[PDB]
Amino acid sequence: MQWSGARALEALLTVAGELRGPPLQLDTGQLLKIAKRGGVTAVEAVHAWRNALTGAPLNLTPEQVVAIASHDGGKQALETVQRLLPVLCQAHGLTPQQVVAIASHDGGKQALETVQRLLPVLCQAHGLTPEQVVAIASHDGGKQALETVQALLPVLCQAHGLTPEQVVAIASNGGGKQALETVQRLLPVLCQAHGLTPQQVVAIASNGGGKQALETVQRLLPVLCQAHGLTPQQVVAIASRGGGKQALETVQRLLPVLCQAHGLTPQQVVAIASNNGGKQALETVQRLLPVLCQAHGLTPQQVVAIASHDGGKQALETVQRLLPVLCQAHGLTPQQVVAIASNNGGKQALETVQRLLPVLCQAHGLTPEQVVAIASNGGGKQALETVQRLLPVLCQAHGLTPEQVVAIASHDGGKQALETVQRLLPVLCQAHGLTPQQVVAIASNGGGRPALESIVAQLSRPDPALAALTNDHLVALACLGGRPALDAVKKLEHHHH
DNA sequence: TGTCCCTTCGCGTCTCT
DNA sequence: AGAGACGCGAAGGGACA
Repeated sequence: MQWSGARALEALLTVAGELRGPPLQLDTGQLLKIAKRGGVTAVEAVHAWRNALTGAPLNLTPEQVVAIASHDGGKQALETVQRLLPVLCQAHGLTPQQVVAIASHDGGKQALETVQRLLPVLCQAHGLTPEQVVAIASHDGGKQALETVQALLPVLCQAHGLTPEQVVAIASNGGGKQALETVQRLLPVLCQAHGLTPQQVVAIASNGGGKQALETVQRLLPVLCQAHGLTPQQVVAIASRGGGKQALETVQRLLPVLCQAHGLTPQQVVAIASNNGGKQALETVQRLLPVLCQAHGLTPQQVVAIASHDGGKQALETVQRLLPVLCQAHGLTPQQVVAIASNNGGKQALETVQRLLPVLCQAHGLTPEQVVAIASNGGGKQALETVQRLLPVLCQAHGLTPEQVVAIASHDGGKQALETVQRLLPVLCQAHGLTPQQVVAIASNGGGRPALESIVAQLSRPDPALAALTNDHLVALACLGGRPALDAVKKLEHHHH
């Protein structure tokens, strides 16, 4: 948007304003979101057929249009969607959301067109479910994954003895075509030579960049075992758990350095690299471990804990940066900050804690101890933000104590629990006669949302299990193990009674 | 410059157990 | 309770027209 022509760009700001206009109603964040990954052709196209997409047969929502648009070749997809959505939904049985899901990717046109062209031959001749075809296609380069699945599924299943589930698992990723081809080539080589169960070979391929990881494993598997004293199992961990090529390479490169000079066990090095962006975590503990754990206060064990997660790099960097301010200015022990950072999205929690500790403690009346409990979970940021937002409405409109709201929030998926309590606490308490503290009890666990959702569905529309269990029982189960422990009981009557 | 494809990395939620 | 699977999606890069 720099150097090609004098004057104009007048037509661009004309449309940019009108998209705030009624059909779509886009905010600033959305427009820039489109502009960035979709380009201007995208922004133009959105405008161009903003009415056509909102009503008509399509009846897409605004956020759906935005989703489709904000990708390389967005214009192309938006067009192909208008054209093919109804035929895919009617003549092949898909939901609109499924069509949108296929479209909301780079090269959406190609995916949509290839789905239409091959959803039958796959479902009929290879016995795949349409869910599975959508899964393969709902990615970048879906056309290629689809096309490759067709070509290699017979060969992979007969010759190399794989389930279709496994082929799908492989293809249902970015660069499936690659992962598939690379497996075909390297399945025999990896199996009889480097001694790996086919299950392990599929494990590795069933991530993004699987081709890389397969190739890199074959190459580096011997080395890492003899020279660096790892097990084949440990090597496969690193390769399958997200690290891929990058992590394997980085392990080789930094295993001696981290063990000898920085004093870690090879167990800990493997734990760190067996993750997404292992490379990043390893390089981030090579530096930063000294200054963290020898000036910034912590023990190696604690540093290994923070790094042994997705985005460990981010966590370490934001710990090192905010450990002083949080300890000093907000009065938290290092042990609390480590707890906050030792989760997925540590960076996000620490930063959110920083900006909301005061707010929660002043305006909403909470101990810091409570805030840290909320923050010391997966998706801490989300809970904190949701607590702030929903604490008042829960306490007033639904009559809960703060201590209850905090208890709900203090689990992985806190946000979801809170939101779901708000939704269902009414219908549960009046229509089916549960008592708030029961509803809170159910919710105050991991998987609290689906626990609730699951417990409602049971009462409102009783299944074969004809009562058998009373309401008070179901609640006990639901607290005991949520949806699993509910589906499990259901599945102890279906073919039974 | 836009479109398509591939790889790497990070965030959030649930379940195993 | 913590570890690990899963889903979702941003971000970065390469190839080609």
